[PDB]
Amino acid sequence: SGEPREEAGALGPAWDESQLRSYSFPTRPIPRLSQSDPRAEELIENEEPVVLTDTNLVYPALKWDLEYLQENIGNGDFSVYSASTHKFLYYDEKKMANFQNFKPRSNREEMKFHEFVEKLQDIQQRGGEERLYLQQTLNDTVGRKIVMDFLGFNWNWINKQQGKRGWGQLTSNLLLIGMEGNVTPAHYDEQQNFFAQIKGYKRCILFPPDQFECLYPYPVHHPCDRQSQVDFDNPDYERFPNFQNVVGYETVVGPGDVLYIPMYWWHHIESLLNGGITITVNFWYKGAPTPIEYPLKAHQKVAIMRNIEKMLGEALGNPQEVGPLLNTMIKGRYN
Amino acid sequence: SGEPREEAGALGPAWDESQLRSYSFPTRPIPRLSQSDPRAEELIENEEPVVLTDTNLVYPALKWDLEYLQENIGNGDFSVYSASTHKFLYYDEKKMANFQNFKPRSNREEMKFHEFVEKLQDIQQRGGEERLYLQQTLNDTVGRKIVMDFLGFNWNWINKQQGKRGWGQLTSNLLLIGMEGNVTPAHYDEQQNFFAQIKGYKRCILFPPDQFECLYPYPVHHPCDRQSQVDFDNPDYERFPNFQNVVGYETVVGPGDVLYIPMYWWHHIESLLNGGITITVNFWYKGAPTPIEYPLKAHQKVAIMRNIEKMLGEALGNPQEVGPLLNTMIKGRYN
Ligand SMILES: [Fe+2]
Ligand SMILES: [Fe+2]
Repeated sequence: SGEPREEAGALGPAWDESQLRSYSFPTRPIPRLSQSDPRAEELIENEEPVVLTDTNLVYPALKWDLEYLQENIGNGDFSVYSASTHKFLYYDEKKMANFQNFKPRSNREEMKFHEFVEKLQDIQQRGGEERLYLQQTLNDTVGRKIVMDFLGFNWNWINKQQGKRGWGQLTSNLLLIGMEGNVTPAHYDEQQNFFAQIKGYKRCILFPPDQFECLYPYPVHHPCDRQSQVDFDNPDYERFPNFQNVVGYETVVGPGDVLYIPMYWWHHIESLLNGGITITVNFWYKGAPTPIEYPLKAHQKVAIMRNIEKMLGEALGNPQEVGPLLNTMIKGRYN
Repeated sequence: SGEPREEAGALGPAWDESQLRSYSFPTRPIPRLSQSDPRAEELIENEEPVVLTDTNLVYPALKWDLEYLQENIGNGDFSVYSASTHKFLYYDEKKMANFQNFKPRSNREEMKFHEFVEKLQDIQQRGGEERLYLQQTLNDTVGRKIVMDFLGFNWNWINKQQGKRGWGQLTSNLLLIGMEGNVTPAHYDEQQNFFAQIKGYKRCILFPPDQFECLYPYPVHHPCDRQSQVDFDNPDYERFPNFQNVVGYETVVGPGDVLYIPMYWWHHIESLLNGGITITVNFWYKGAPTPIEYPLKAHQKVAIMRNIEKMLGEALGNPQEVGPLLNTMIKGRYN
């Protein structure tokens, strides 16, 4: 992640090591480049991450904070997630029927922005362990002023990018507001992503698709599909031996930086400790349609594994049988 | 060495007897165990060899081959050794001044990886007797990708091991790439060693320190110090009668296996014939510091003999006098 950058006007270090959580694996830096740099386009075209420092993608939102947002976003309701710890356990509600024993670890809740702002205060007053994360799409369903800021994003840049990479439609666009210390555990998404930081700092640790064997994702039919089964804060090396070979790409993004997270790449995101609240807006695009050229890329093998798991759960008429069948196929035959 | 192991997926025998060279002495198997097995720690603590089959020590390098390496290791220069035969005659350049008559039998040469890859091809095209061996330390002086693979080694395992055995610092870390048929003649090293096989198969024949009398190492001041004077392919029983009593410990290591070669143990290493190129990475640690408890271990007597030879060469002001003086001390007095 490197030596903390110095803020303009001698305001000092943007952050210091004591704000970063400690992990068991090594990491090297993600390149930090200007969007006009030919190396930045090269990295994106080859689907490798890059932090673009001067896109002006969310320029108007740089002034956003809780006051400004509460006072201009509207009286609509927002999805707020809460967790007993720093780690947010998200899950797919639609898959809970496949695992009756799964007990949810995170709760969503609809509330008004000021209610969110107020619940935030208390947790700071008492200092409880509870944490929250607000997540909402940028529609026209929000305040007029927020809509103007939104219209002011650099759509020229991102649209051009979307066009040259061959990506599909902008599938999702989320505003995220979190508390210092918040951590979104490692997982991968099937879409291309531009992560635009707005307020505060977030440490992003990415792992290429070829580390599948070291990250142990949950069964595709499980509510936590696409998330790593390993507890980064207490890795169980007996159940997940290859987590000892994992190597990541790291960076700390701040106001104005845009991080490109290529599709299928794992990412672990954390809001720096004692760094104040964080605000980010993500942009997701469907990747480009498959051209079959060999040798296959790692993410294409991951896609094949996901498909085999899905087909099996349908053919057997019950996802709980997938594992027993796979083991039967392999033992004494391929292992 | 036992019955050749069968590779997963019915790919057949990993190797067959016809690939092993024939020798005049008998050998028994080195234990092949899991690193979680209590017997494996017992063997290492008592300084006996063991092949650990599941450490994941060099997991990321299992994908390495010439293409991958040439294309990612860099444009630096590598030490390549060549030999007219299958046996590589290594020597200590600094001791050549003690034996003016010593004429080197192996040559080193600095070249770029693709140059190494190309010279390799020719020797296969023409089928010459010439052979090569590439040897290089794993620094940061190598390509970025190779550095990531390297960072992905299971440092947690080896460091823990280094800690519990009381060993000193990791003194050396070498990458070795050789040709089928290559043989490194018997010799001992003064450091602890973990030999991690990556590609291809190597037959390793070890001899405990107490076989000193049957292996006849060269005089300590000679360029071939620590190497056996006996030609394993044509033992001279008149000059080395006790080579008829030698008994070894043997094993064939393959991708994923890690062989512990305790300090002072002799080892003879050969790349299976018609087995393709071999790749290995070795790790060397200084042994633990001497605690003097009796009865002395064999390697401690070897250390004493080496010291007497060294002191004598200094006291007499010339290493060539060591032998005449030792004979004078012994004849009609201790023999
Ligand atoms: Fe994500
Ligand atoms: Fe050696």
